[PDB]
Amino acid sequence: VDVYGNPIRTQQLREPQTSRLAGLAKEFAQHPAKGLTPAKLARILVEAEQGNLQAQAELFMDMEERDAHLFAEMSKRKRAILGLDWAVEPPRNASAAEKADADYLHELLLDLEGLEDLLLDALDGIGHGYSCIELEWALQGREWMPLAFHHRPQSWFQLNPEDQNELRLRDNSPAGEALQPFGWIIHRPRARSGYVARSGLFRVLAWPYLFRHYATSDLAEMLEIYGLPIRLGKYPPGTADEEKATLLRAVTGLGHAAAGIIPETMAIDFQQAAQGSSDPFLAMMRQSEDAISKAVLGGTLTSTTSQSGGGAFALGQVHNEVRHDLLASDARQLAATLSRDLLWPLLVLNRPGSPDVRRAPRLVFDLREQADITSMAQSIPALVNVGLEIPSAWVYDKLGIPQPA
Amino acid sequence: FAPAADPGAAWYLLDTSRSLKPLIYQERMKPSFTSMTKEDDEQV
Amino acid sequence: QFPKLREWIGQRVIKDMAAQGYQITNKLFESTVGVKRTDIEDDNLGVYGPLMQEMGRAAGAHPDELVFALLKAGNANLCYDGQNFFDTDHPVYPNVDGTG
Amino acid sequence: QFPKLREWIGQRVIKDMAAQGYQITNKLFESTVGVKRTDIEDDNLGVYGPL
Amino acid sequence: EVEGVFVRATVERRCRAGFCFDKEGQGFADGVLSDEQLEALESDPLLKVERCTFSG
Amino acid sequence: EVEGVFVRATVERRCRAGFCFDKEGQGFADGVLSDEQLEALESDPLLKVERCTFSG
Repeated sequence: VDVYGNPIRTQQLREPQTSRLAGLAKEFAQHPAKGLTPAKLARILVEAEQGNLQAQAELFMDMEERDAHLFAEMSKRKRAILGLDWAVEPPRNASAAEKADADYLHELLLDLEGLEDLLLDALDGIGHGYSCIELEWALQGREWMPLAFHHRPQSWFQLNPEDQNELRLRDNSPAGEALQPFGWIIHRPRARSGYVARSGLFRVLAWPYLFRHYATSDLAEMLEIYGLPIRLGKYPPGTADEEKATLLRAVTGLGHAAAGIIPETMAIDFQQAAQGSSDPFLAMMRQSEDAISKAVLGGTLTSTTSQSGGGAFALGQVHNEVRHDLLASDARQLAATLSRDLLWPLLVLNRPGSPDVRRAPRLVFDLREQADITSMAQSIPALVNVGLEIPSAWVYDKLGIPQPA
Repeated sequence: FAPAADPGAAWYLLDTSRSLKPLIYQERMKPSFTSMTKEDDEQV
Repeated sequence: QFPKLREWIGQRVIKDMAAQGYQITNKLFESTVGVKRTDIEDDNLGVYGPLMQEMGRAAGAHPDELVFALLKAGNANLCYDGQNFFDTDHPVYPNVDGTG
Repeated sequence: QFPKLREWIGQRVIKDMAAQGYQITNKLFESTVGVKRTDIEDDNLGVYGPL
Repeated sequence: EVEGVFVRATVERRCRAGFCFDKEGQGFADGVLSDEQLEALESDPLLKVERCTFSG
Repeated sequence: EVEGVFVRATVERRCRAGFCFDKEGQGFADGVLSDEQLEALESDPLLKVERCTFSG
């Protein structure tokens, strides 16, 4: 069975759950970001709270695509995880059989192509609040294998009417369809405590995005109007339609044309077009960008930048507060999700027996922080000459150097 | 007498209710209303 | 297929197989609606824009409608024999066979 | 809901869809009981207080 | 005024005497009256649509 | 039946009396008869076409 105890039947693993839903694969995103107003955004969020996640997912995708600063921040945050070395470790004080199981799982993950793509797809749940990856199960003889990992759009799911924390497929029915066991890797990182609909970071970031969009569009319009002044022509009674058209064309082309002549009975008045500055717009854009930076990566390095300054402890100063905390949180949550969803089916299908769930191996990301070799290498000799018996295992582990074999 | 045949598994439930606000408790305890100083010792 | 075993090997009688065919045209089916470009963007409540998924589900349902429309017309439509699919005069032989 | 998928011969009819917006207001309900302040404390069996 | 005529010398579906035809360009877009019957009359512009308001 | 008239809004080539004018909306699309002359008849649907069966 799975970790949650639901019965597992190997018959349903031959075909993906969504195969019998050919309607989903033919859908196109509705792009709800175009022509978006604060009222529309509020309605979208409220409806999403009630189980209509399609519009929210499409809006989040558009928001990711249309904002360069937000996209850069999210990409940097995800690439931070994608570059971490990982390993599979056996449970606490594991036995020989458990160690062998962990070693086999580690070897299987090393030789499993598409792991990086799986991690990238799973990390989308950081912003979207939940990411679902469908599994393709195949048999190369007697051992089950994940053939491929398919990322399904968040717009394909909904909320259970009887449960606000349980996701279901959109199968044209009011209650949707329950997710098949062992058929998905659902990643639901928890930045804030609440239901799945409210758990996305883009829900926090939506309003600054709209503020920045409005400011940028208004600035573009004002830059378009800038330049020549608006000038209005006046004509006396008894001016025919042809003369009216001639005066109109003359006024229209007068800005580009340096000189022109009109009868003394006519008049042209040059009125202010748009006089001001870009200061308000740019102030709003900077405020929104700082808010986005703080919300995504913390207000110590991105928005209120940590500035330059090297040194042996500079790495620690830059990392440990804020950056290390965020990195560790994301890595730990991703590792927990993976150990729950991918490691367990492999252990319970590819190996004999029914090992207890509490003793399953856990995927661990390498969060080791580079320690100053020079300072500590200076420090040891004094301590050892004093008489302290420092274990070599601690040194080898903390320095990153492996133990002799 | 008083029958009704309804679906239950549909995306909509017949005769849907509306819990617009919770069962808020309204009380009249002491120096919060005039019923208890410029009146009898009444509480609602 | 091959007919019954006859009763004479003396002066055997030859026979022939009957080649049967059935022709049908796969004409298209469609349905669509018109909407305004501004209204879909000028709709913050999520309606008027589920049109894509609604049309997808309608199309997915379509094959059943096609099959059962043909089933309804079975009393009217003709099978390969040349009579109605559900008719009382199916020409299986010089005799008369019926299925209605 | 969409119109039924019809047959195709020469051209496509650009059909339309209806709407049946339903309006219903809200009503307010209340129930209150007036009690004497002194009486709720002037009891020994723990009654007239849970009311 | 008239919101739209959508005539292009073609009605959507003018069905009379038990037979549904396509002619006379009787396309309207308004809820002045007969909206329920306006659904039946309209909702089927087989040919192109050209909207030229008559400002009626 | 007439699967397609190919007439509405389009005008095709019609070679008659040595001069090939364009009118009368004689468009058709079928393999009934005069198939070879169908090329000459449909040699100039210069204008936009809009099919509609006559159910002949």
